[PDB]
Amino acid sequence: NALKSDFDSLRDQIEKAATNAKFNGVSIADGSTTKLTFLANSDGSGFTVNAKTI
Amino acid sequence: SLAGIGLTTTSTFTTAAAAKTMIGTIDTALQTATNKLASLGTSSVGLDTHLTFVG
Repeated sequence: NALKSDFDSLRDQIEKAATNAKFNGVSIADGSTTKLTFLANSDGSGFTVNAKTI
Repeated sequence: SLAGIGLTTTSTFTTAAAAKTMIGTIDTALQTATNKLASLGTSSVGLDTHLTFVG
């Protein structure tokens, strides 16, 4: 029972640590969106970074 | 003026996709505006030369 409760605590910890990792409201580790596109060229062409949910 | 260069007043971008085309619209606008100003400068030089000759 003690080992199970330790396991459960650690799982809840993983969840908290994962959902708090936002910068400026946008994040690539929670799983909110599928990809983020940044500017890479003075004409609008983008640099694509896929989302890696953890 | 805004109509002259094709900009179209009260023309914005409501989403993050209309900006991708607004980039090109502003590029074309800047090109044609600079061309028109170059033509104006040429005409001014012509006026100066002819004034000298008239003198």
